[PDB]
Amino acid sequence: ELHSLKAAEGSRKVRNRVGRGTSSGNGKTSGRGQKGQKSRSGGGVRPGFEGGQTELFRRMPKRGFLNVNRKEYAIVNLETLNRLEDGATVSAETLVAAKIVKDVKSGVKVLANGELTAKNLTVKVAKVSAAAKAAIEAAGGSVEEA
Amino acid sequence: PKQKTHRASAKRFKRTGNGGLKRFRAYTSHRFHGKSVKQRRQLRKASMVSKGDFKRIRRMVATM
Amino acid sequence: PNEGNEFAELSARNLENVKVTTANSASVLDIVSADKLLVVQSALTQIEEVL
RNA sequence: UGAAAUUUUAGUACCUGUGAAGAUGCAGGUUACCCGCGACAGGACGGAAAGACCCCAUGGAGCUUUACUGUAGUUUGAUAU
RNA sequence: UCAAUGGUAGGAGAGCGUUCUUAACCGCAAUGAAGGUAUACCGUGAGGAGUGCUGGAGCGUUAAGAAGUGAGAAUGCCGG
RNA sequence: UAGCGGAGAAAUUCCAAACGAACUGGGAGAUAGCUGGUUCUCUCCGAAAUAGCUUUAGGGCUAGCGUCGAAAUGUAAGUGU
RNA sequence: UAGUCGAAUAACCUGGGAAGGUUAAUCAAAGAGGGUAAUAAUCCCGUAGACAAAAUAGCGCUUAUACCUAGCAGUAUCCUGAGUAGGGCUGGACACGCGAAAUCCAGUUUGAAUCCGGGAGGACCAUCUCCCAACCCUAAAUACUCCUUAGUGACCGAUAGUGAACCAGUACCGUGAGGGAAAGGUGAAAAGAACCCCGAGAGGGGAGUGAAAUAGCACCUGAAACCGUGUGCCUACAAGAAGUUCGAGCCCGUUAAUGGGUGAGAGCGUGCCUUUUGUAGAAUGAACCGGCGAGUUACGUUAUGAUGCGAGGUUAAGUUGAAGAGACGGAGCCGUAGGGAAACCGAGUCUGAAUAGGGCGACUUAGUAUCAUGAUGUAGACCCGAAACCUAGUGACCUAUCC
RNA sequence: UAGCUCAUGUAAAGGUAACGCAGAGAACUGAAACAUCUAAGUACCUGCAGGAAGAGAAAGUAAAAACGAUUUCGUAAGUAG
Repeated sequence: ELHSLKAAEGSRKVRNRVGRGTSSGNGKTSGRGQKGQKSRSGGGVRPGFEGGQTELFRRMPKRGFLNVNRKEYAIVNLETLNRLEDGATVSAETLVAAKIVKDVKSGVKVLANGELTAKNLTVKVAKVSAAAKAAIEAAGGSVEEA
Repeated sequence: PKQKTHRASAKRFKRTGNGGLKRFRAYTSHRFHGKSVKQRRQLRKASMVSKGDFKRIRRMVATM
Repeated sequence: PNEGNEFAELSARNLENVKVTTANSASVLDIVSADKLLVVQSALTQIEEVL
């Protein structure tokens, strides 16, 4: 197509040459109307501004300190167990060798949501919810948490 | 370089996925004499953020 | 080939239409440029191996 | 012999009105051969002077003070010498 | 066929022209490129070529990309 | 004798055709809710000049007021009579 | 650090000149590029390759030498880094603004233990982990170029590009610190106009020159404002944003066209810009003409599309390589359930005695990556703009003081 | 002894493109003003160095088996604070 290079839709359109001419104009104005703090250079206006009044967020109470020892388990559905059958010893090796999520929060967890297609018992976990322990442990599972 | 998240604004707010933000109540810290018995019954909890306001979210409370 | 022929290749730059290329030459400015080309018949393991 | 300031260009009259509310240029009406030349100042809100009067700017300087913060400096006490 | 088409700040869409684009496509050029000039054509517009003349070296196509990119106007500036 | 300074028969007087804060270089294209400027062509649609707050009143922030796109059309709401 | 060799062509047409057009032929590690009176592969420089340096500054390899190190069990006691750690106060840095404040480094003061030791583990007290300061040196991967070339350009073409293509930091200003300009092009080749005539001279005019003399020394090309000279029509009873529209009459004949140039006369007609509620303006501003002269990109987010694949998309940095591409590189990042401050729980979760209600939740159904466009945010961030602030430096010949 | 004299050793004074290190070190800004902060320990200034400099060998990090001097880049990520 090097004889007659052509472009398709959507990827291209004119970058709006704003600030020349008579038709769109916008160099006389740039959409703006003169004689105001809006009407000047810089674009200098802070976003959160109640007109010198304190802002919405500035009226907020200081709520809840944060546990430095906050740690989770990169929780997956049981719908990926619907993908893989059985994958005996369902573990992090099945998880990241399944390439579901690779950078994980150390353990693993499934939902009770997702379906009981799997058959294997020896699911190696750190912590699965007891709602899902009802599902798989009532559905031919064994608990191997950590 | 990056766009700096305001960490104290993040300490003001907490937003949900597929939904709005939770805003804790005003008035609820400093005096409690003149605020009513019913306002004590009800203003421990609080409602959500606005709709036509708060669009100055962008993007001062980015990705927290 | 990808063993690097050398005789049209240390030459034929004065042959005004000759474009010395390998499997390590692939672009669209490679091929849409000339549109007309000769092949070394190792083109399975010179084409398929990633493609 | 030979410049300066100067300005949308203009073959640029008068009255009475009108009008960002005082007309050369507009409406109505009047008088005026065409082009000059020497002197004069009523206009052309004449120039030259982004008002030095007043006002404003979250404007700045300078000054004053028992403004508030300070600073040096002055004077205690501790303490190594 | 019917209906619509005053329009400023506003917002949307689309197109023109300049220059560089190795690209190609593919020519012009001393019998005259570019550029200038007159021109009583065309194109809704921006704009486009025809001829006469100057003029004696680069320019045009197409299509697409990329842009220090579309000129009155500011005590704009510089030069006359 | 040199600028946070100097000089001073003292006015705020001068410090090289010249000063209530000198001149030169850098910070630093200081900054400027205030002035001016903004350049090719067309089509379509089409304003506000208000409420509330505000060291705010010649400025912002919402809301009312336009435009385009998308999701259905609260199963019609809209708008008349 | 001197350079050396280095291939491959002829004619015709045109023109002042061929490399241009035309006819043919060659070459091949050289059809990069530049000159040549006009565009060259074969005309030349060159180019690709292939050789060349004594002195020249080096780099690198081999050689014994150019010298100080090892393991090892046991533990007589010593050693192991004293005003040192520390403690007080005052500081500062560490993200750390005295704070719960770590930890380090200062001043000042006080002052250990020392191997059964001592230190750290964000006040701190025990258990555990690690280490051994208070002695000294350490290449490498990194930062930046005045410089030396080899160079490359979707750099730029004489207001640009360095202030400076030009004898530029020049002229010039100012005592000084400082500032700071303007300007390149004849023709291929000066072949630069012999001579002759006018003219005081210059300058002209003939001749001749050259392809060309409107080509004649600031010389290619030559607008534009300005001044002209000629030209067809009209105007010396007229008081106009200087116009239309119609048009008497005249003149001329064209991007061959229901031609043009006029224009008496006659109708109706308040220049352009910013601001404003409204300016025709006696509201600004513009002498004119030409040139320059202003919404970007760096990175980030959001929105909208385009494409790709899809609960799977995605490689960053880097490596490779021609500043190629491709390929490698999965480190990491996005989505793939949230609820609650948190403990935690979990398709439910929190709130609440509630399993009551309410709250957010799958119900409530796909994104990811890239591009592109708009807006965003840090960057002077659409520009033009002060009076200002501080640092560094210069200055007593004006003038004031003093000797 | 001070002090003085002689002799020997560029040593070494000095010129320096940019980068570095170390000391000394602001303001303007912005925070809609501003006294906290920021700007930045950046502008400047002085000294010390080389081709690079510093840089460095745990009196380290971390928190479980967890490694084993530094340095640069990406990440973590504007995450913790």
